[PDB]
Amino acid sequence: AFTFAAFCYMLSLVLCAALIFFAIWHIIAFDELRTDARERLRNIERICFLLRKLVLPEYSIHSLFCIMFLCAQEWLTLGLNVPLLFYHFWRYFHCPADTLSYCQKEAWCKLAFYLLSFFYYLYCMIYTLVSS
Amino acid sequence: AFTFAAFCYMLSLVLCAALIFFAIWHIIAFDELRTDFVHARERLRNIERICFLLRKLVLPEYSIHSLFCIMFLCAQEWLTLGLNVPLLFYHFWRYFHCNADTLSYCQKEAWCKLAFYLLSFFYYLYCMIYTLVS
Amino acid sequence: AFTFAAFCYMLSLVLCAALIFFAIWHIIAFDELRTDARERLRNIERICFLLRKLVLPEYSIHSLFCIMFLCAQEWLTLGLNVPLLFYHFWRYFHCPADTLSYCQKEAWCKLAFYLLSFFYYLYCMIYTLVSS
Amino acid sequence: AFTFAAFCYMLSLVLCAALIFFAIWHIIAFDELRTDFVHARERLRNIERICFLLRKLVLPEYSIHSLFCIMFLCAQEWLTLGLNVPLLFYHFWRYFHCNADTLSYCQKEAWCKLAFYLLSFFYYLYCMIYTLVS
Amino acid sequence: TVVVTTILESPYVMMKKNHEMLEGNERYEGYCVDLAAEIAKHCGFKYKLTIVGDGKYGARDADTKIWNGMVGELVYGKADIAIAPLTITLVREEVIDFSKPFMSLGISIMIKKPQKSKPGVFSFLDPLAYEIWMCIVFAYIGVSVVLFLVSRFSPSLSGRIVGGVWWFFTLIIISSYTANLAAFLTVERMVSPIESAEDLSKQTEIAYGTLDSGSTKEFFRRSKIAVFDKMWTYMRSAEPSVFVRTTAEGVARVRKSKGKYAYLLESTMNEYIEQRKPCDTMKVGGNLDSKGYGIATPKGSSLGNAVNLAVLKLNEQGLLDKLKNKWWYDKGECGTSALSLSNVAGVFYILVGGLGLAMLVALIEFCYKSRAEAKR
Amino acid sequence: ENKTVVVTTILESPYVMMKKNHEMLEGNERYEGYCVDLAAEIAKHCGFKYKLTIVGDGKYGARDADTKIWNGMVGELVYGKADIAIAPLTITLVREEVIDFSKPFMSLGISIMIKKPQKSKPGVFSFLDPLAYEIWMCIVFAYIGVSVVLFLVSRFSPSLSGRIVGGVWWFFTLIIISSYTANLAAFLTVERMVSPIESAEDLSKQTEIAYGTLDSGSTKEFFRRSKIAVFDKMWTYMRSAEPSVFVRTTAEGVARVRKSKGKYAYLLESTMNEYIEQRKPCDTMKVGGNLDSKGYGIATPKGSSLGNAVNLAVLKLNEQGLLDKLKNKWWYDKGECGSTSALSLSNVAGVFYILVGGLGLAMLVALIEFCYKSRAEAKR
Amino acid sequence: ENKTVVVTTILESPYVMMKKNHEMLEGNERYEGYCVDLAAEIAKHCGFKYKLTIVGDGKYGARDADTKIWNGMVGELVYGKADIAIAPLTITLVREEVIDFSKPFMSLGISIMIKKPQKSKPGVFSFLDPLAYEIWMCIVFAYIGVSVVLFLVSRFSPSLSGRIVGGVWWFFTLIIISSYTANLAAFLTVERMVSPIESAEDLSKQTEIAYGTLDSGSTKEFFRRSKIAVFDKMWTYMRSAEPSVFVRTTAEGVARVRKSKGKYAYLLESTMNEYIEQRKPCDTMKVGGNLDSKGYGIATPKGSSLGNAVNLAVLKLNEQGLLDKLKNKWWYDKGECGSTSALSLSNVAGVFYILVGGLGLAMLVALIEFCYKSRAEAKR
Amino acid sequence: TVVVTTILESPYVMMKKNHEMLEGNERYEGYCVDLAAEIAKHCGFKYKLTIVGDGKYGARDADTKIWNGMVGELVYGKADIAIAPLTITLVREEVIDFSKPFMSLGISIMIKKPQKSKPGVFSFLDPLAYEIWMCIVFAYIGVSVVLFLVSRFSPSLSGRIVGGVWWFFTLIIISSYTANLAAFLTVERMVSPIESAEDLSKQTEIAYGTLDSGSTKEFFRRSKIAVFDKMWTYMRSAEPSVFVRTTAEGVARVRKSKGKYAYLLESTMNEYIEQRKPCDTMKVGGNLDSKGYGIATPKGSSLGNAVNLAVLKLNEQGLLDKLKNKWWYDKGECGTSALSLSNVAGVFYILVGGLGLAMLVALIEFCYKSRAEAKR
Repeated sequence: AFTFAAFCYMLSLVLCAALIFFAIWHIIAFDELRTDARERLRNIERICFLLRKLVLPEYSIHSLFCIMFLCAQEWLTLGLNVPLLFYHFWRYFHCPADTLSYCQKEAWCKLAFYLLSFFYYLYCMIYTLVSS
Repeated sequence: AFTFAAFCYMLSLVLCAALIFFAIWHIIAFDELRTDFVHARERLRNIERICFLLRKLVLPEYSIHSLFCIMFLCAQEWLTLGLNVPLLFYHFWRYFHCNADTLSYCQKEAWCKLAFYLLSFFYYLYCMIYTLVS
Repeated sequence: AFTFAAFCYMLSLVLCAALIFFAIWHIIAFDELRTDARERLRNIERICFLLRKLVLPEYSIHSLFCIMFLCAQEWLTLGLNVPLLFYHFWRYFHCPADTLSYCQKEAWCKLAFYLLSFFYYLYCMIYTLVSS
Repeated sequence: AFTFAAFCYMLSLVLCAALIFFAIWHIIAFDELRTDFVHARERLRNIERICFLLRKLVLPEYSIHSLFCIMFLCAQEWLTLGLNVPLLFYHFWRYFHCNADTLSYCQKEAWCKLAFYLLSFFYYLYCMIYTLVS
Repeated sequence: TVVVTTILESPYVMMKKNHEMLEGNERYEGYCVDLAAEIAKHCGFKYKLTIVGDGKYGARDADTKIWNGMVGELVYGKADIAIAPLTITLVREEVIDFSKPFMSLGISIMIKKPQKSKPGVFSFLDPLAYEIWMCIVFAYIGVSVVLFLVSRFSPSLSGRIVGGVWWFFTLIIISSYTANLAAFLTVERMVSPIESAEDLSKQTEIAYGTLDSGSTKEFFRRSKIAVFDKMWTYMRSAEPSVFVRTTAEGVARVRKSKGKYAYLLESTMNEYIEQRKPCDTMKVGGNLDSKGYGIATPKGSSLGNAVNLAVLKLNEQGLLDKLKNKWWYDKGECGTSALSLSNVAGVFYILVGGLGLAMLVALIEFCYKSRAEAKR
Repeated sequence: ENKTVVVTTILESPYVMMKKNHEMLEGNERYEGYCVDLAAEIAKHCGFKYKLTIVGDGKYGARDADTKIWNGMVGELVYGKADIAIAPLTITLVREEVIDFSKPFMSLGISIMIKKPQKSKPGVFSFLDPLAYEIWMCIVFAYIGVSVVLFLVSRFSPSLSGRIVGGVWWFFTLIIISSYTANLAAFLTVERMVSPIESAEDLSKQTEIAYGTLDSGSTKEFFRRSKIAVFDKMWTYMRSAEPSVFVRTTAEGVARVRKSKGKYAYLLESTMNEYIEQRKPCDTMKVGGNLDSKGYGIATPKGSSLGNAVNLAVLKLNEQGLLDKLKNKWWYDKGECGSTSALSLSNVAGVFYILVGGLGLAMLVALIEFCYKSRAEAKR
Repeated sequence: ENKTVVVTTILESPYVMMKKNHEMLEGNERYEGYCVDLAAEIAKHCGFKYKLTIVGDGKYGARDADTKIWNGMVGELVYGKADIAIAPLTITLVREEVIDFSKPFMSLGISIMIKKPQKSKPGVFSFLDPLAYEIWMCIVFAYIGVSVVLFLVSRFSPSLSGRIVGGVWWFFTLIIISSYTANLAAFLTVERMVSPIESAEDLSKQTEIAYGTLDSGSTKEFFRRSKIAVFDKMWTYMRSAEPSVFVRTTAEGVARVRKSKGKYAYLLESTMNEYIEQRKPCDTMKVGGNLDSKGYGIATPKGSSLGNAVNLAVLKLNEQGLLDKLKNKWWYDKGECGSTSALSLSNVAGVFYILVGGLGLAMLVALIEFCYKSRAEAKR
Repeated sequence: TVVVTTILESPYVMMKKNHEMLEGNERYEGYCVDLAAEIAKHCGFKYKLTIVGDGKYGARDADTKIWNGMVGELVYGKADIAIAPLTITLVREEVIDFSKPFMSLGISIMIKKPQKSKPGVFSFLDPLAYEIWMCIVFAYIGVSVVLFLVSRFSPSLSGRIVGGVWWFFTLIIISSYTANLAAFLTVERMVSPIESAEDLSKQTEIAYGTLDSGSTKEFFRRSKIAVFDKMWTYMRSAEPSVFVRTTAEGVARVRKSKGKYAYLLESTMNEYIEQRKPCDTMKVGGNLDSKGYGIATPKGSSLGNAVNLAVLKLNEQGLLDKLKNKWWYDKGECGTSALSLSNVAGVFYILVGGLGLAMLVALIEFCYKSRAEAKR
């Protein structure tokens, strides 16, 4: 009924519920910066600082998801998740930081990916719970 | 003879004692301000300090009262909760309802509030007594 | 062999072992101030601050000793200790702070008192340990 | 087959790995300073920073080595402790024994020290092996 | 044949389930039944197991010295032998011939076996000794004092070892408390403070009484001994009257007085009741006095000596004990939980007390600090 | 040659059973079972064709206390109505004085049957059983009250109150965790040191589990005529049954022991016990070794010639393992079924449930706080 | 009048004993004991002066399988050498066929004697017993190593390393405290559910505690002639003794059970057991109720006239409580002696010892640091 | 009288301690002794308990079909009856007349009772399920992640409830682990994975063998059944040769091979050994085959039928079982600790591993941070 995999799915679900709002706030910050003296400079630089800050969390939780789904013998979800891992790796290698288009497109794609992984985890947990 | 309600009631007694103390302090501060209404800048800074303490002593009210009501609920009590409800209604009303003229009402309110809590205190004790032996 | 009183005596002993050095440092600070611009003012005011600071500890530990010896049914030691309690109370009421003579005399008397209470506690604990 | 000495030995392996890293870093810093011996004030501030890090990396040496020796003692070992003792003697000697000329010796010392620790590392492992199966 | 007078008392004389559907010695059953059976097997005679008229054991009238009971039957020829639980006394032996006791007994104490004691408010401290609790408290406050002294008396290398030793200490304390409490809750050993009559004499929390009138009551009236004199003083000087009307009345009184009453009766009947369901009784201590049940026979007879020898041969052969184990123990019918708040209420009391104390302390501290700051 | 040797038997399963379509078959092929293959092998050995028959009275054999007549297959043999019996016939003394039993083709005895302990289903929130919820609610509200009081104290007095609340909370949590741990350890230990059964004595001593038998038969007769202490005590107990432990049919005992949870046991021939254990619902099991020792054997008239050959064949088959083969076939191959200590997550699920619930609630609170802060500070 | 009634007795304590200065006293005043006051009361009742005497053979009485002669006081009575016996004489059948025993003035039986469990002395550092010191040292050095590593990490990297060391230390301390607690609970529980003894069966079942008797006497004779299961098993055990459980003298049994820790028990008349329990070193106790039932009685010739009066007097005294008085006098008033579950500090002393040691060491370190800091900073 | 040929094997035929000091039937003792005693009490005859010459049970020679053993005695008139543990077989019944089995038995498995298993490196995890451990680990790291996310994704009212629920969780986890470990350490239930021969056939960790030659070995050569065919294949195809020389040799081999060997022998002898000290053995599973011991008598005699009826009357009277319980169980001789490091070594391994890992991580973090700061 539990099988220890429903727990990994619950945890990933709770974290993606935050990631979706995180990506939404990225999109809204991009819409704000789309406006393109000290007032605007600060009002944009503070948001840019909040952005440049929240980068380690995504990598951390993605590594967490992959590690968990690897230790739970669930290789399907790991295969679904590794593409974003390689994407984050290449980003760390070379990330643009002109840059607005790439940023908003990556944000939208990652948002859709997280929103779909939400339902994927939900359905997988539901299936695992009633697999008696 | 514990009922699980004796614990809630004594906790409420403690928190209500603190709340009565805070209400008395608020009444005294409002009286001091009424009396008050570079020594001028000194008195201005003093009313600033008192207003700062007041603003700092707002969240505790809501906290303790919400705790009282939720614990009364979780303890299956229904004759006391209903009596604390109007105060929670007034508190939530204060937001979308709300210095030379404000005090003209504030004091009154505070005073009455104190009385209420005071009464509540007694009553709580009463309950736990009638709830501690049965 | 233990009777829970040897423990109170051990604790009081460990605290008086610090009090004796504390009083010794008081006496030495008094000897220093006996010398009676910014150099001397600071070199004396820092020590005076250290002095005015370490007042709560003595009262705290004396209250601790009295409370313990009261809860251990040892009324003799409590009777020996209450005089210093009343002394500290009157000091808090009115303490001089010209003042050198009173300070050094009180320091010497309290030092002798603590040094004798050391041996008293030691002998009492030794007696309690072999009271089998 | 644990002996209580395998734990001490592996702990020593870990601490010695950290110590080897620190010694290599010290050698590299001394080499950088030898090479170095408002860009002038910049280099002065840089050697100040490196000296600050050095002074910060002195207590750990004594700490880990004293821990090694005391744990070797508490584990009834007598053939290794005696080998770490000379280093503790040298450390305690450094106080009442001790930049353009100091390095002329410092480097050497550091280098040799590293070697020693390195050897020690191996040896420790060796011991735990011969102590982990018997 | 022979006339065997007896009386209906279990497990000595009992009517089988088919008593009405049978007309013979097979009607009755019990200890004395098999006893007489073996006595006949030894002496080889005939016997008809009759019953006494007045349904009594034996005594005399102080106005006409007439013997009522089996004693009257054996004295006045109405019977030939009385195989019954007849107590051996001086008066009875002056007139008839008793045999050596086949069943020795004495007064004994019946109570209700210890039921689960009420939890008790401050019971969670039972696993550890009081002194240990006080030592723990003072150790905690002393450690706090030292931590305070290593902050103002010095700017750590002192708080480190202190924290470590405190960790060790609290670890061992938690472990000891948990282990002892688990041992307490697992086995649940039950004991009462009454292992003798001296304990009852030393206390008055529980009461004790006897049959309204009988050999036990008279023995207690007499028996000018410290303990029994004290017990007679108590029972006579006590309201409500501890005495009862019959055996079953006192038994029930003990059964409805879980921790109040204790009956005194023949040890044999005590064991009998203890072995009969509901199994809510127990015999405690040892026999106060020493008496014996023995066969009876007129002052002059022919089966007296034979019966004595038979009783001795049985007692030495390992038979009477077998019959007793059968009619008392073999026949004997009398062959974890969760934890409630009442067990830990003291913890919450202490918590609320310390909490209100801290609140009051903070209130006065504020009223002093802010007052001194504003007014000055 | 021969004269179609008669073979009287009985309809007891799995010894002899009617095929699914016996209404469209011949006698020898009509029935099927252990005894059938046994008779086939006996014929193959002695070399003779036979004709099977069932006993009218549906019994084995006994002597009526009035007529002193032998009924069942015993009578069919003694009275010429039968030539040989290949049914399970408990060898006995009275039954041997009139016929010539063969050697035991199947040894057995009296054995026990109970409910297979497959009852293991832990509640989701079973970890709250050690102590009542009346305490869990107190614990929760004490936590929140202590947090509230610390907040108040260190808010309006920015110590001593903090130190004393910390000490009292230390004491409280100490006692609480220790009480929970100790009661849980008691539960586990008690549940651990309970050996269900390993023998009759395990039942003779205890009383919670009642053991019963058939109304009247060889079992109760063996118990009455027993001179053993354990069996004597068990017979005394059954005689002291309240309610009745006995039954008038084995199926009744089976049904009531399946209905009972674990407090009833049934005594019977080990053979039927095994056959049942290998039948649906497969909820019973045989544990204790056979108490007595007896055996079934082939019967034949006291003055018949078959005796020698049939005994020789029985021994030959017992030595060749053919009887073991037929047993493994009709008891296990034909079976309706094939044949820990640590804590499983099922006992702790609620813990992780509430954990994740709290984590999600905290994330929600953090998100709404971040919004209500940033939006209400930066712009409005 | 009378003829100075002879009274043959035996020198068994406390029944009859020689006063401290018997060498300077008369016969009746020379001896003293229960039986002496009993004879005094008997004389007061029947009204006759008596003369005491001891038995030559130092025995009670028995029949030799060759001479069929009565020895001891029994013979002294049957052969006119004695008029009456006021010594403890176990009533028996063979002994009753020749004399007229009185009624039992003292009932008794067979009982058990063991070592009083006064062995309770806990070591100072007994709280380390649950697990070897080899683990305590590892724990200490692990604590110091973890502290050192945290220091290093958060010193040269002012995190992640801190988080992982915190997690691993959490795991470690969890398992360690849990292991200690569990092993301690096992110790306590095991030590708790051990009922020493409450009856013979408690010995018949177990084997650790060996039970022995005298070499040969009424006890072993009762055991051999016993038809009880428990006593039969105990007799089989004693017959299977390895080494020998029997002894040739009660003092030997007493000495060896006092030497043994708790694994030996001695069976004997309850009377002597009580007298011993009320004697030095007062290290023994009687627990189990009397197994058998017998009684001592006054003897007299089969054709004597005293029988009636002496039986009447014995019953009169048993009813008046005089015998109970003499028992309470010679067993308790004359006694060489008068007559829990929680944890005591003695089990935890070392904890507080090391605590105070660490506190003092910390105070010393703080003082030396304060000095080396202030002195070396302010002035030099 | 009658000639009673037997053979010396316990507990059937045994010499009393005073065998040399006695000349008569009192010399011998055991099961078959009392058996013949009761047989004579039933039939009322005379008998002299002699002994066999060759010290064997019975068999024939394939070169001269000569019967050696008690069989030869009964066949060649050397004896009149053989009350011995003689196995009933086809060959023997073709020549003589056996009685109904008085003692049924079969092959059985003897091993050494489970000794305290080696602690095991990672044994401290046994109290809890593996999945629970992984769930705990991932819960810890997830909680840490959330605590991290409530500090940078927000400036607490979030860390409060998180800390509280984590407190609850860790509390319950500690308690569960402690309780289960205490239950494990208190009772110490011991079990082996071998409750049958199928288990042995399914594994090879331990070996099993039989007497170098005998009825058991031949039965295993034959018995073309899956399990026994596999076992014969194993025992024949295995080095060293599992077979032994005699019973005691295999017994000792099992006694010195705590977890390696398991002997196959008659269940009766197995129980006998199991009841004889040092008590380091046990019989497992159930009888593989089914055989019986029965009296013997020549093809033509007079006491054959009487002996059969006597055996049946005894088996039905409750006597053979009594003699067996006496000579096996009544006579049977076979009527907490601290904690060592080996039980928790895995904890220290894990600790040191995580510690070195943290150290290396810190080293690389420093080499990166300081490098980036100085070089840039």
